[PDB]
Amino acid sequence: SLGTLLDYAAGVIPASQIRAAGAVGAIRYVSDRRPGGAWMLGKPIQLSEARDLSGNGLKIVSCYQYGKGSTADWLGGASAGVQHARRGSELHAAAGGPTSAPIYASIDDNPSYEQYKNQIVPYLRSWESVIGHQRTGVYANSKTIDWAVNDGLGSYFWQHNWGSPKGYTHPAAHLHQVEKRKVGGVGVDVNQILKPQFGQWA
Ligand code: NA
Repeated sequence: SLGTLLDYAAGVIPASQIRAAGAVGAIRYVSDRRPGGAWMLGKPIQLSEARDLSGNGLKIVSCYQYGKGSTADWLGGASAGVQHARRGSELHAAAGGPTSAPIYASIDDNPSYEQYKNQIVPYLRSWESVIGHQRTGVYANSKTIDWAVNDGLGSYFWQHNWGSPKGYTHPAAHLHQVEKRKVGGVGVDVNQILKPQFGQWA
């Protein structure tokens, strides 16, 4: 297998515990904590953590998510896409992330086709206007990935299963969230690597 990556926001996991869990790297946040989100110790990834991961031969992938539910980043369409892309680009660079690496903008939702057309499309076009089509990643279910692919929005795709049919993997996905688990007392999700160039920093 190509391997697995762990994604997490609640803390910083030492490189030796990621290795012990069998993962080859981590998907990490290039976003701020929303007010009251004191538990989000893993937001954003910092310079010392990134050097620790790379120093221990682990892969790093950038992902962006500030809001959630009724504060989902994409609700504000184009203006939100510009503010959030600028912030993610800033934090990716601040943690020593290279411009060759993309940033997975999060659609941590199960949107309707209407919500996709009226809000996610301008949200994602704005991510492309800021960091470019070649650096725009999309974290979303199989339907959203399908709609984005048809509109030519995003170059990297990370499938989540909220709204994805059970057992279906979109052929455009680089990464697939599969799974309820803690690594060193930090809640994590496990992600299968499906394509060899999946947005790793190096
Ligand atoms: Na707006």
